[PDB]
Amino acid sequence: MYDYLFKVVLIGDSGVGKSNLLSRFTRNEFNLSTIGVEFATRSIQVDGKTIKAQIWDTAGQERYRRITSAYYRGAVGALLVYDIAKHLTYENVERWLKELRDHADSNIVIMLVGNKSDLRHLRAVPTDEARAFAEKNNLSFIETSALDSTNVEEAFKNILTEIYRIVSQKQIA
Ligand SMILES: Nc1nc2c(ncn2[C@@H]2O[C@H](COP(=O)(O)OP(=O)(O)O)[C@@H](O)[C@H]2O)c(=O)[nH]1
Ligand SMILES: [Mg+2]
Repeated sequence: MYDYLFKVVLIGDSGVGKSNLLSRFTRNEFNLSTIGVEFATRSIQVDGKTIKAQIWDTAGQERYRRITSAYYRGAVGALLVYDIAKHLTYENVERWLKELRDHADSNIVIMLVGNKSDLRHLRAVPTDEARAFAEKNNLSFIETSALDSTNVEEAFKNILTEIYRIVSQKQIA
């Protein structure tokens, strides 16, 4: 029973916490076997509507750039994740963002997610820097800790709400 079914993909370098964002949001689980791209669904309510989120994650193909255009196909949202404690994963955001815009559809809602906010002492990516990038690129932005749950619920509820608010206003085209 749902009003909308939104495919949202997690993308970002290996080891940034994509899988744990997914497990935290959909199962409230964290892990310190995956045979392919996979998904979990969670229904949320936004504005009196049931939004069924179909949240996709990789099997680690991003270790290679073995991420196919098929993965992005039909995604109306992406959580573009980096690790606040690994600047390279943030440098690589531009590349994923491109890969999105490209292989994904023009109206995709993209939320930039700096994960592992618990790793304060290793912070290599200032919040201001990532926020500024997000703002310039019309991305939403949030920092999460899948470990401590910090902002996980919010990150996904926010992107689903964004997608809902956008799509629900648009007549068929
Ligand atoms: N400290 C900390 N570690 C995390 C967090 N999220 C994920 N990790 C760890 O980072 C590693 C990669 O996590 P994973 O979810 O597999 O990242 P993925 O490769 O992007 O899917 C694992 O050892 C996780 O336990 C977090 O919020 N904080
Ligand atoms: Mg993973």
